[PDB]
Amino acid sequence: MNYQPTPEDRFTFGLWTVGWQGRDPFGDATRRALDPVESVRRLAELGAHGVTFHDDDLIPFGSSDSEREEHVKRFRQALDDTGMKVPMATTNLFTHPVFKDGGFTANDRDVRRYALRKTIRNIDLAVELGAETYVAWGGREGAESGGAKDVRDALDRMKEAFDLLGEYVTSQGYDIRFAIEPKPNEPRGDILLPTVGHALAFIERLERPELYGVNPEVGHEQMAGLNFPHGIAQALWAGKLFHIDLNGQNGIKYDQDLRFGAGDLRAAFWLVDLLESAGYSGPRHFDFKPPRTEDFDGVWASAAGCMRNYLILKERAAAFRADPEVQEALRASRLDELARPTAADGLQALLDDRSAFEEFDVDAAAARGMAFERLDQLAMDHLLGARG
Amino acid sequence: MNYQPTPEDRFTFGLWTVGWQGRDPFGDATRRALDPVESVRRLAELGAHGVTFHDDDLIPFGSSDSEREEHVKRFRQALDDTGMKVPMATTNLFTHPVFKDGGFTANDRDVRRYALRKTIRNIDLAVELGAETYVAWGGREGAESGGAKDVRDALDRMKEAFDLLGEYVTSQGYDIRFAIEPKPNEPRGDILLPTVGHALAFIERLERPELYGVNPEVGHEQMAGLNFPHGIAQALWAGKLFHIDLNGQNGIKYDQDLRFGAGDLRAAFWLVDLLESAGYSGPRHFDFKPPRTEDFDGVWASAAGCMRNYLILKERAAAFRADPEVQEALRASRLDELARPTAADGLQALLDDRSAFEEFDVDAAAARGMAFERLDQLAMDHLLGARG
Amino acid sequence: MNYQPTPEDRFTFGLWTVGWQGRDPFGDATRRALDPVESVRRLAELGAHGVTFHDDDLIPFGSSDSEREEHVKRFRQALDDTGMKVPMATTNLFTHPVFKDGGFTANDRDVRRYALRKTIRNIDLAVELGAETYVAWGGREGAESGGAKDVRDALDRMKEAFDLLGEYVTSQGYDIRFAIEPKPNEPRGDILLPTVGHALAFIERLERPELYGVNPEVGHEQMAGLNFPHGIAQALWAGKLFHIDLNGQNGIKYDQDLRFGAGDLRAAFWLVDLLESAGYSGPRHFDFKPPRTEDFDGVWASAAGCMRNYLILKERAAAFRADPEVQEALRASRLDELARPTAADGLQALLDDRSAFEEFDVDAAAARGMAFERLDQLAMDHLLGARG
Amino acid sequence: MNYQPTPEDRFTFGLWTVGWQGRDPFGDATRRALDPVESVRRLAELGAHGVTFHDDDLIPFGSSDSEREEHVKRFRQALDDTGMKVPMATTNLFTHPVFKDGGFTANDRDVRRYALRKTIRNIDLAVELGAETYVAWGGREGAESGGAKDVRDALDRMKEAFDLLGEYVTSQGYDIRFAIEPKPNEPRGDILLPTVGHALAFIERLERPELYGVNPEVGHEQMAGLNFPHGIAQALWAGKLFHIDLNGQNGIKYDQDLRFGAGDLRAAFWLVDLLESAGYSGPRHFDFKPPRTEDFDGVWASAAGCMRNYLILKERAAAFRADPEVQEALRASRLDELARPTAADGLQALLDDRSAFEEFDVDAAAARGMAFERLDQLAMDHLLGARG
Ligand SMILES: OC[C@@]1(O)OC[C@H](O)[C@@H]1O
Ligand SMILES: OC[C@@]1(O)OC[C@H](O)[C@@H]1O
Ligand SMILES: OC[C@@]1(O)OC[C@H](O)[C@@H]1O
Ligand SMILES: OC[C@@]1(O)OC[C@H](O)[C@@H]1O
Ligand SMILES: [Mg+2]
Ligand SMILES: [Mg+2]
Ligand SMILES: [Mg+2]
Ligand SMILES: [Mg+2]
Ligand SMILES: [Mg+2]
Ligand SMILES: [Mg+2]
Ligand SMILES: [Mg+2]
Ligand SMILES: [Mg+2]
Repeated sequence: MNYQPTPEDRFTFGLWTVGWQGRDPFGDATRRALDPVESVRRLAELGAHGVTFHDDDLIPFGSSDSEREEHVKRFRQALDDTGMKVPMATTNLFTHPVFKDGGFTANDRDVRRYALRKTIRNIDLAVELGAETYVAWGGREGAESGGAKDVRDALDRMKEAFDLLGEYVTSQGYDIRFAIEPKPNEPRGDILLPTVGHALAFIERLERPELYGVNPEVGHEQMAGLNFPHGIAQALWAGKLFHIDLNGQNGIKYDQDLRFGAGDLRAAFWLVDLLESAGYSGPRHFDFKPPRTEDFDGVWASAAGCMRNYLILKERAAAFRADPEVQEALRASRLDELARPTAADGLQALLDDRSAFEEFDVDAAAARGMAFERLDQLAMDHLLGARG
Repeated sequence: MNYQPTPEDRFTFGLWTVGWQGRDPFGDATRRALDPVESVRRLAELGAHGVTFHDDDLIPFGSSDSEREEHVKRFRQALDDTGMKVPMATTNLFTHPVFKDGGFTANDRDVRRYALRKTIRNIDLAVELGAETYVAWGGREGAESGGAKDVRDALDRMKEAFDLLGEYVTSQGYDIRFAIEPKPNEPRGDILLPTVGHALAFIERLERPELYGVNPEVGHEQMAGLNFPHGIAQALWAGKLFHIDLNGQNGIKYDQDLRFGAGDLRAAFWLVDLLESAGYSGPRHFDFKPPRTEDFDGVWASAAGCMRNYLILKERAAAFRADPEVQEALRASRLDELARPTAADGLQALLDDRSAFEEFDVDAAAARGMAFERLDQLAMDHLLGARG
Repeated sequence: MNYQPTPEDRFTFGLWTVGWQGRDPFGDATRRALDPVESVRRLAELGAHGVTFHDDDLIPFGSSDSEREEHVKRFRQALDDTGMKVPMATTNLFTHPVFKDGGFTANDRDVRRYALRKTIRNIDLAVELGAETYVAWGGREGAESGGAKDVRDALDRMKEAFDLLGEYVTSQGYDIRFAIEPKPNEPRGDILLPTVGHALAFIERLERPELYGVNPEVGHEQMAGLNFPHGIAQALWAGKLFHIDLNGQNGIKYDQDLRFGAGDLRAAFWLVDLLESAGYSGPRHFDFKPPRTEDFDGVWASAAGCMRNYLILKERAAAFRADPEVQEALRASRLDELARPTAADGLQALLDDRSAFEEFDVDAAAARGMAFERLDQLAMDHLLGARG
Repeated sequence: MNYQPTPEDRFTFGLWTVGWQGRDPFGDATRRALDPVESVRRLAELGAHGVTFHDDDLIPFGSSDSEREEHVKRFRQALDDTGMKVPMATTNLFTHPVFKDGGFTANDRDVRRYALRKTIRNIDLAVELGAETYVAWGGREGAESGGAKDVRDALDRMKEAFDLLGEYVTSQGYDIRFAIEPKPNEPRGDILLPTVGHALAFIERLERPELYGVNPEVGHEQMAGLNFPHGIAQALWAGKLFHIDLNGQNGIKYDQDLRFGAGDLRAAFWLVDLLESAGYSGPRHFDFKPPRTEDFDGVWASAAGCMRNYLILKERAAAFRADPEVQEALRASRLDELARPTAADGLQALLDDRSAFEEFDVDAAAARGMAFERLDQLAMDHLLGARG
């Protein structure tokens, strides 16, 4: 009935989101830069729980070790003044020209070593600030042409980089875990580990796989036309959903980073249903950009909308699942049977069961309707608040 | 100079490819059915190595155990008469109406048990015929709506099914391995395990993962806008490329199954370069459909073209890699450095190396061009046969 | 508050929609055929206004002239018994194998002449039944390969065909208009006139352009990733929206034909807002397929849902536009200024207006925010019924 | 045998192409700015015919009328020194923040008037420099959300703007024509007039349609998954191909602007075949970006490759069409029949021709194969230089 966020809703925002100045491939900035301190206070007033950062959002690139300490101390004061937390941090290995062919998988070996040292420096800072999750988006790991990158050698280099970071945090005794954020393309013509599946598969080849999970992003998987709730379910099934980036996207095109709820609204409904029913307990992090049409009042309006739309969808998904009429429809569509083992009786009892093959009435089974359209219209009526 | 296939090129075709009668969602068949025996002889004359089948391509559905033995015996005679092999087989768990909500992940438990028994029956037949690989394409495992399928429960059911098949073949002592073929959509609105990455990740959760790999298909990954040579490289890196389906696709749309070489021609070039340089030794299997515009002469013309275009691209990719001018360009673009470990000296020596951070000249590194456009035009000149 | 359709809502359905038996490229029919008479009565009971047909839906192909009259007479009795109307009809020039390379643009001239005679026969029948609109979907006009179709010659043939149909209806004195339905692909690899824009442009080259408009389909334009409300606005602007096909689609993939409201829900909201605010008065026609998972109860449930979701969205869009808070936000975002002429003062007064260039303060204009995010969240709150 | 361009090949480049500094949505510039004078001389040495510009590429924004004359005079000297021409020019109505909601269709009326005056100023300069074509790419005309733009009012404003520009050039007596360049998205979430078809349709509603054509761009239509040679054929058929932008694109994703020949190579082959067979006589203009991985030697290498790949494809397409074996295959596939009128005998003779319907043997027609696969493999062999 009310949709006001509280810090217990665990909503978080990156400094780079509300701080995006509006520069796009075809145009100049439309907004002035925001001081991180002002973003923290403004987000706290809207009901956020916390903020996240790349190293270069907080400390401008090339900063003297003394300008560094000043930047951190001011940030830390705003956090103390507001109650805001920093649950995640990440490294910028994509903006500076030295990263034009990648960080961890750049063809030049000296660049790969620099990327790792820049990363390690920021992990120390993240731990100091209490982050629990360290995200890695390899936005420049990839290629525009086929001969430029041997992908097996590049995966060797990627594995080597994450293995060294794992060695570092265990040797330091830090309680932080890594989350890889996949994206299929942009800014490289194809990016390595392009989807949640490719990232999950890669993690299983690392020396200490339990330290690594995924940070899927709504618009990223939709840039490949994939079903984001399905990919999150696979991640939850694997025990690897360590963090999540929420935003909106209208289909297969450039990464729009719209506010959450915009883009594919029904996919947002099913995503919230899944996160809340699985008991996901991490941050609900928004990685979005207020459109460059907006001034600063529109920036805060867009950020508030992220939170509002999550809380409306949560309410509607909870109402859906609690409705006795929906629970009966789920049984009518045999969702209860899907959850039962196919063959708990075992292989030999399955091979000897004539009711499973020799005497199975296929025509009778085929004729049973699944009743999925009635179930889906109940879900639509619940989403639109049109139940009677 | 010549592009004539021989059975040592290991080219294989499914019975359902040249046997496709032309029925599409909007139109009736344009060709009569082909007898499997005639396809085997015709393909042998074109230079193919072997054929593959679904159970229902070879033995019509509902066949009496005696009509079954007759169908197999005639097939076996054509194989003996021609020298053709059967390296792969698979199950049809998608055409009959009983599979309308899936085989292994159908919501109805009796259908899941039937799907497993239909599968086990055909694995026995495949082994008899000497297949080494058993493919599974879960074309109906998926959903058109969000509430119809709990994807975590469905992955539990999928895992249970593959685990039971693994138990079966090990208990029988068979030397056959499984290959999962991913597809993102069609005929379901979203299919589970939609890409090579999602399939690789799933395999790592099976009880005996060494028995399972992937069977990627060119057009399937391109239906998600992904780079097929990159996904095959990840599969090779994981040691899981057990089989491959070759065809062409023009972008993100329905699955066209064009002949190999059609669709994205440069991606075909880089795919052949990779398979030949990695020493892939399995079958080069074509899963394609001669367009329904064609009569039977056009069917055989289309099948021959599959093989011809593979052999032309092999020649051009070999010429590319053998060209001393290309080898120098690869060094100019530092492909040799990509293959060297980033930090064989180890974590502590990396942390103490001032040349990796405190004293790294980032501006000098950033200014080095990668020379990728010159390398890519050499690759284009080689593909087009325009070297001078 | 209630969402019950009445025939005054003008909802119509094709016989082929609820009558779809479930055959897809990978599977057999899951439902038995429906008699047209039974569909008319069932749709009338749900509150529909009318039905539409292809010639071959009503009269099976190759029917004797006497079996033809029997089929029509029974249909006509069901229409009289129910009050149902037939506002649109169309020709099937895509299912029979003779149309495998097209109807009006088939390379074989004898097929093009046959396609026109099959068409003319059905226009006479449509007029008899009182249809006002005759739709043409050239589903087989197109190509899978570049050399198979010279597109300039094919457009000449397409123009010739529509010009002859225009000559026919004017020479007969019939009051019927034509609507071309674009689709980008499927079942041909690329279809001619692939989008609403290409069809609008083509019409302007016909000899009697006032007889022709478009019949856009939601999922068709979304198969090219386009904004369907924007394309309908262009069609309305041109005075050419003669009919519309409503359904749902999840992105760029095969044509799903989901029920209306499914697929991209926010695009459905903006489409209904536009049709109702522009005063579109034609039929609201559903061209959809109940998924093949469903039995006949699910078919009728899916058809009812089409109508229900239109009436819910109509209510929400009307509430949006009537809200004084939204009307103020529209002014804040200068929608009122967009509707004023840029230069009613004329070219010379614009060239002499220093306030338009020499003395325009660009920095002050640039700094004004558009306030679009606040407006869009008001639209979201209205769609979800979350206004407070 | 040789692939060296000459200025008689009419190859042209925009100043912004080779001058692109490498700034993308995620990263800083990797190359220093180029002086226009140096680009003209470098392009002349590679064999180009001419260059094109936006006003702001040549004269930096806000320039004093005296700094303006200096910039133009230096440019004019480089043109005189090199023999280079300027066949096209265009306006930048997308980079400055004042254009964040559009130029001609911005909601603010004062911005629309400014956009027209900025445009008119540059048309005068273009004429002085001898351009024959004035391009308009409305990159900011569009929306990220549904309520922000009434598209009928925006098309009214767009029509008003182009009508005033037409009035201007006719009142001045200038011999210049306009070309509208469509793009479906990026940088706006959806752009108005998103495809060649929508632009062609819009032109027909202008007061003086003969002054306006299209400037299609390879990658733009492919961002909607459309067939670019088909859209160019429709433009040629309408008599509206006034200019063309050549580049490469790998599928539906952000606009990559790769060099021509990269991206979809077979579509490039069929495009060149069509332009050369239709006798297109305008500039072959490259609108591309050397990837930001490259230094200045890679920039010139990429530009040279544009020209080289056009000349290789021209040679291969000419060889295809001249091959007697291909000419026979075209007849076998009835391309000659496609070019004959369907019914030159007229409507009444068609209605009385029993051979067109009552006595047409549909089964015999249906059984004829189109032989398109053999024709397409001849085209593939010609493209790859594999004829024997
Ligand atoms: O770098 C981590 C990330 O989540 O922050 C923004 C960037 O686009 C990416 O998605
Ligand atoms: O069933 C296995 C498979 O490879 O055969 C054809 C089907 O489309 C699939 O791709
Ligand atoms: O034939 C006219 C039409 O509207 O009916 C169904 C077909 O798919 C098309 O969309
Ligand atoms: O502005 C005209 C244009 O052709 O120049 C570059 C821009 O992207 C557009 O395609
Ligand atoms: Mg993103
Ligand atoms: Mg992110
Ligand atoms: Mg396929
Ligand atoms: Mg396959
Ligand atoms: Mg459709
Ligand atoms: Mg339709
Ligand atoms: Mg472009
Ligand atoms: Mg352009």
